[PDB]
Amino acid sequence: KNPKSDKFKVKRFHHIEFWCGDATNVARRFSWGLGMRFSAKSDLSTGNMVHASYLLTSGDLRFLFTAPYSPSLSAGEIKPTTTASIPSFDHGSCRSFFSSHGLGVRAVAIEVEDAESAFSISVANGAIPSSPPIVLNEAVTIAEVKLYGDVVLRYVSYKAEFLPGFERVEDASSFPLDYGIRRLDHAVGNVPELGPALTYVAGFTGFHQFAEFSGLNSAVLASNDEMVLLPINEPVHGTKRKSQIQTYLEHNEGAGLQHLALMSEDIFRTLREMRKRSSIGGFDFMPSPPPTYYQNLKKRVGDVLSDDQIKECEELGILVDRDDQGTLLQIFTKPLGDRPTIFIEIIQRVGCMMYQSGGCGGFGKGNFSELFKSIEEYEK
Amino acid sequence: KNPKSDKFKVKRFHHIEFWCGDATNVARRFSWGLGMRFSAKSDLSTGNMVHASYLLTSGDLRFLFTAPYSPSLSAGEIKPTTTASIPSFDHGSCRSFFSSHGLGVRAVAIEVEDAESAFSISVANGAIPSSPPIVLNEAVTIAEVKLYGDVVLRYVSYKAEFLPGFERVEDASSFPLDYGIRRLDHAVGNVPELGPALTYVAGFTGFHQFAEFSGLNSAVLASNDEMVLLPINEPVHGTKRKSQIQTYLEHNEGAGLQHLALMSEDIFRTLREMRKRSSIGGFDFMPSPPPTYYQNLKKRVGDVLSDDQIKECEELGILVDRDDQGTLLQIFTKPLGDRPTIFIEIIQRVGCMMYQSGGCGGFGKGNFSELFKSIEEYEK
Ligand SMILES: Cc1cc(-n2c(=O)c3cc(Cl)c(C(=O)C4=C(O)CCCC4=O)cc3n(C)c2=O)n(C)n1
Ligand SMILES: Cc1cc(-n2c(=O)c3cc(Cl)c(C(=O)C4=C(O)CCCC4=O)cc3n(C)c2=O)n(C)n1
Ligand SMILES: [Co+2]
Ligand SMILES: [Co+2]
Repeated sequence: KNPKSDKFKVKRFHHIEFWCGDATNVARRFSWGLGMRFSAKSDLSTGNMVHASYLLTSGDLRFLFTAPYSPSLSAGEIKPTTTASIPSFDHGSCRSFFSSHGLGVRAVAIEVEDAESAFSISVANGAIPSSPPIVLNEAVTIAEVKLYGDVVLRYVSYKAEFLPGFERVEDASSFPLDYGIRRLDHAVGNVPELGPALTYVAGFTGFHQFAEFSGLNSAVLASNDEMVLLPINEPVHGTKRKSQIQTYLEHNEGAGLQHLALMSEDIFRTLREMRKRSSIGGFDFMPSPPPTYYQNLKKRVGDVLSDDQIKECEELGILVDRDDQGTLLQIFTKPLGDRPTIFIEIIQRVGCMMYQSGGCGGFGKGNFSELFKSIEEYEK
Repeated sequence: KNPKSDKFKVKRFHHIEFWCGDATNVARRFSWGLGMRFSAKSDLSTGNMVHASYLLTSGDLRFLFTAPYSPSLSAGEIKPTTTASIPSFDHGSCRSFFSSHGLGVRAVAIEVEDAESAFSISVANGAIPSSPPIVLNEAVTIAEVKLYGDVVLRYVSYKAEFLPGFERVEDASSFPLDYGIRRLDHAVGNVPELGPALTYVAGFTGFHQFAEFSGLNSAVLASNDEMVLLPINEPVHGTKRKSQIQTYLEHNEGAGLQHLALMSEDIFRTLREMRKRSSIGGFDFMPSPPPTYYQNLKKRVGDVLSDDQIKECEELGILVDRDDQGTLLQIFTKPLGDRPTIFIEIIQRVGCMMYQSGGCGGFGKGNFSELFKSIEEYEK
């Protein structure tokens, strides 16, 4: 069921912002590992004395990487005279975030019709304000409320290219890498307690629970057209294997964003390209599932993928799950940084065509039991 | 003249340690951009609950990248019970260093006969102690004294592979990249005042002044065989163009390491390989000198390089300088991180064969006047 209860008009995911200590090195690593192009910048070369911010793009996906400069560069400025292109930025907040959590997502940004109204209605419905609405160059309005931990939900609205104060990057420095990644599919948070977190977020957004079909319980909030998907996990304590959610919470120093799922238009091409670069600066992937796994997929998705393609999943280590209206191809990276916290999922969805409706195939929770049983069968 | 006044036996540069906020992303970027292999690690997977440290190697060059974990992971430990593989490490020092300077070199490490004796003699001769000698696994001794700013000189001695507590990296994760870089040639510091800095360092090491042949005055300290070379710069104020040393000091929040010079066995191959990767995750280089420059090199080094090779310097943007016993090929990267502070030099030296003696060709200070005059001639 979809009651369409959004308390304000939401459009799509807009960008994800990482808070870093050195934006350059993280952005260059991500660009090479994921096949994203350098498209915009705001830094010393553009007059920004406060923070260095670099934008990577692939299809509709926008990754922003931001780090603070020395506060001494901007000590004469006041908020009305700031050279920061993102007015919510604060040196102390950013250094406290990175020293506390290490590399991670600070903002999940969604585009809305009216960011000032979204902020007002959100806070009137229980949202804890983070940064009030500010209008940038009479063109864009941005506002921020708390989502979970030190992660914020950022509203962006345009009257009528990223943000004012950002410059398009030189053609020479902008190499057109592309491994087929096209858009953000969902962004997932880990919290100690699921109930209060859902009640809080669903309370100020009006997002509804998206129904689906080990180590965690979770629930998915979705916007009216179910294109903005915000799952949340909590641990389950007292099992044989320690919950990966609890491990996250300890190493992250509390709640925060667990994974980003990026939609590919050709998950085979994406994973061939990413795996080619794993040991030369890119991303490592989860251990591949036992042979027994792929020996059972024919009996479960043999109607959607040919024998050639299931052996292509074989090589790349892709997992496949199936709901009632669609099928889901998915694979997970190892953690993106030093700590066992944030990672990335690559996905492709098959079915549910009207365009494709959101969440087609679910989030792969059937692969929990399938992988467990398959580990046992390979042992035998 | 070389008085050979070293107060203790010094061998060679051993490693350079960068203090980072995320060691993984910096190390992966550097490995791809410079062609260095992942050879050793100390982190959660090796039992280190304190810091993540990754070692890159190319020839004899060793780059170490270290970042702190959450202090909560090791809150029960005391120094006698520590799981840190580098006992000098301190969470607060590391976070204070990175928030103050951003990405930069924390330690310049040289191998000595006896690190405990080097420390004692150094401090008896004015060195400010940083970390007393500690013997690791009855096998290696390390000790640290202050060099300039928050950079330390690290003594390492072996009784008889990097350090105890580090593990060799898996063959699958260790891809054998190599662009021809072979060893560290010199490591250069920027200070506000040259006199007191030289007096301090020469005072506790016995290093002597290595003689050579705009915006700075500098001086080079050298060990007995002149294989450990430690230049130091200060600004010259009151010129037309603002001194790059003063710019460094402002953006770095004071003194620190300015550049690392890496010797290549084939600087043409190194720069073809590095420039191929500049826009796909590697390093950018200085703007190439005007055409008039290469139109004058035949008249100055035409005896050492052929017309084919001088036009090969043409393409790659290599500079060439010449002293009285040797010739120097050199080129500079853009800054390695967000701030206009640390950069890298690639060099190759020609001449002075007995093996090659150190400093053969100097440090390129003749290229200052040559580039100025060449900019004028291209304007004409
Ligand atoms: C190996 C191996 C591998 C897995 N494993 C996982 O850990 C695993 C962890 C996560 Cl966070 C997700 C996931 O994407 C998801 C959402 O986006 C929303 C609701 C919560 C949720 O689960 C899927 C996983 N899948 C499919 C999987 O197969 N297991 C259990 N063992
Ligand atoms: C363009 C352009 C380009 C340069 N330029 C520089 O900035 C420049 C800056 C430095 Cl720090 C060095 C250098 O390596 C060096 C030492 O290692 C020890 C003593 C101090 C010293 O100078 C060489 C440079 N060279 C050759 C050069 O050509 N100028 C002046 N203009
Ligand atoms: Co997911
Ligand atoms: Co130099």
